[PDB]
Amino acid sequence: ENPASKPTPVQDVQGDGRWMSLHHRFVADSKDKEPEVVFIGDSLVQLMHQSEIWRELFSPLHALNFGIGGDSTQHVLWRLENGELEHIRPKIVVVWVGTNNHGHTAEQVTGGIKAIVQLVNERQPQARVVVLGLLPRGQHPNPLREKNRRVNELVRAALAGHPRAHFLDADPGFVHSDGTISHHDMYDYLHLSRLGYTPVCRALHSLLLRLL
Repeated sequence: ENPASKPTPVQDVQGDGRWMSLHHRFVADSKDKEPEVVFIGDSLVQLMHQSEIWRELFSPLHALNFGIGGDSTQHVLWRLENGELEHIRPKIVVVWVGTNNHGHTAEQVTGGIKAIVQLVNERQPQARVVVLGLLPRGQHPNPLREKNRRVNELVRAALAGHPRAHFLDADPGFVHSDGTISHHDMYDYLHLSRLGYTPVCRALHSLLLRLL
């Protein structure tokens, strides 16, 4: 069926086993901690923890960050089903993944995200789910901008009538009038700089504060 919603771990074709190492760390974190909020997704989530905005806006909320660079929807789904949602009872799970699903249509990526929300609703039914919209990327207009926008429209429409799932477009307007993204916001036109993270995290923090 939909490869975006078929749970699968990242196969190690390099040899150092770092993906499974991260997964195991997160499992241990869930086993030993009692977060009120769990963040899971790709490098947008992962690198948020590395910024000094984390220990500022998010640490006081009692949170765990399970972001892994390069993850697609199916990888996040597999992680959630294989230990990372065990031994905890968070009030909120934040999801940010989908921009890495290369080779999957926007419809498929949307199905991947919906699979993740459904899994969380099953395993942690008391939890509210926040899904962040996929960010634009590339220095100039390109097909991935359109893909990610289309995903955001389909995802938004899917969660509209789901009153415990909240769609948050955290994009302050990275794409300028001339169709460009500034390296000041995204140093490689994909990953957020400290400056690009500010308005993103500000928007997320507000929503988390409202819901909490």
